[PDB]
Amino acid sequence: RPTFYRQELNKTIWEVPERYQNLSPVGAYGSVCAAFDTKTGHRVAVKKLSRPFQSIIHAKRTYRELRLLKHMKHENVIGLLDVFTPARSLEEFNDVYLVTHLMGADLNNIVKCQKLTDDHVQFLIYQILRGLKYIHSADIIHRDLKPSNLAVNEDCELKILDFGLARHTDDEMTGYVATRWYRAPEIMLNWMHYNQTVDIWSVGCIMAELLTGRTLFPGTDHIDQLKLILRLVGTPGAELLKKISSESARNYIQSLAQMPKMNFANVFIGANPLAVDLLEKMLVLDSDKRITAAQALAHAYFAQYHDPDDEPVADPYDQSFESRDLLIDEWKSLTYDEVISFVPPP
Ligand SMILES: Cc1n[nH]c(=O)nc1Nc1ccc(C(C)C)cc1
Ligand SMILES: [Cl-]
Ligand SMILES: [Cl-]
Ligand SMILES: [Cl-]
Ligand SMILES: [Cl-]
Ligand SMILES: [Mg+2]
Repeated sequence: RPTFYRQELNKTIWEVPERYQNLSPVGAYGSVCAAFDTKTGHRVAVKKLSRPFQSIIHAKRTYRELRLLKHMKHENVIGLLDVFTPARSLEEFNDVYLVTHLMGADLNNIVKCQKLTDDHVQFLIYQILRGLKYIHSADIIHRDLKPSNLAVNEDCELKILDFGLARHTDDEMTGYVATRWYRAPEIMLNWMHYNQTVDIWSVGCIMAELLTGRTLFPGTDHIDQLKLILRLVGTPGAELLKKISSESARNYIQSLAQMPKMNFANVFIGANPLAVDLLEKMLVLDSDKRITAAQALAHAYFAQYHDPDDEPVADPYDQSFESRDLLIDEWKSLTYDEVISFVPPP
């Protein structure tokens, strides 16, 4: 066990190992401090979870986040540098701290403030798809891909962060909000179950924005956004309509005048024809027909970065706990076990 020291920063007590120095507050899930890690020499983000075991839903969400972060070991995905508690036994266990690499800019900071060449777009989207190939190979769905969840450094290197933990609420998705602008239309009103093709829709929305500098579907509400989407990609054809099982979806959809898919070369004026072709393969209304991450890596648009010997897959990830029903103390004890079994990376 390391030695811990205590301090109060903005009305919160932080009790952390001596290896973490120069804590500075940075920003409902918890409070975050930037710090210097004297073991690894990295600047890190230290998050103290708020009330991690207050309810069954909260205790299970704490376990979910910790299991997910412990699993991710990929250059283009946020990983777990450390996890700790000041408790010396399960019986006094109450607080959980998570440590990750500190992130400077996100893709928002860059999209708003840079002139991006086609070469910049190629490299940024290539890295998203390389990380997504890894995530999807473990049968994980991110669910919340958007520019503020992509970290980028001065060398244009990118990491995916902030996995959807089933945390976003109804009010968080209401109105003119970036929280919803990147979500696939078949899940915006829960007409279909979540599946990994929804992440590819989000990548298409991000790629379009990098190309034009503008949000692709900046809807003022769920319905306005659906209208923007259907104008670009068309209303459902007969083949897709056969597959639509939600009666709610069918009733409303059939009230809309039919529209053809638009010509993407007239929407994304001046873009590389290969980037237009890839966008057409991501932004397909029928999610069965969307390109996958593994398929997209072999698209000609990435010819200068694609290396099939350096695009690795993940160890299998056991998610059986998601269908399990336990008490608070049992979720809490499973979380304690994962804290004390953590082994740092090399
Ligand atoms: C592919 C698919 N499979 N099953 C289903 O129930 N619904 C599906 N797609 C679907 C596509 C679009 C829409 C709205 C956005 C027009 C709804 C369902
Ligand atoms: Cl220490
Ligand atoms: Cl504690
Ligand atoms: Cl965002
Ligand atoms: Cl596992
Ligand atoms: Mg975020």
